[PDB]
Amino acid sequence: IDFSKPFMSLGISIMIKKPQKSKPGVFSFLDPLAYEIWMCIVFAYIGVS
Amino acid sequence: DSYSYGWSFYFGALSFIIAEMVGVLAVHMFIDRHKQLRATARA
Ligand SMILES: CCCCCCCCCCCCCCCC(=O)O
Repeated sequence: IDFSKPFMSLGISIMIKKPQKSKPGVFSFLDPLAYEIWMCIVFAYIGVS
Repeated sequence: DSYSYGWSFYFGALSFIIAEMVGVLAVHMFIDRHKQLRATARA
């Protein structure tokens, strides 16, 4: 058959799952340390006092 | 080795608080015992 001129140029692309904006949590300033450290600091604080 | 801590873990964490608070209350009783002795032995 004899095609006509392309009316839509395309190709092979890459599709991935759209990511999320990862809205920071309210209490995210605690993230640098683990929950165990934060809990142990309170225990250490009480003990020292 | 997701994990979580149970009540038995928090039973020893609560016991720590109760123990430190009892230790403080016992130290006050000791300071109270000696304060009375000093005050009685002053007048
Ligand atoms: C002076 C010693 C204590 C100073 C205050 C530190 C405040 C942090 C304690 C609360 C955070 C407990 C952690 C649970 C939340 C989490 O990180 O998942």
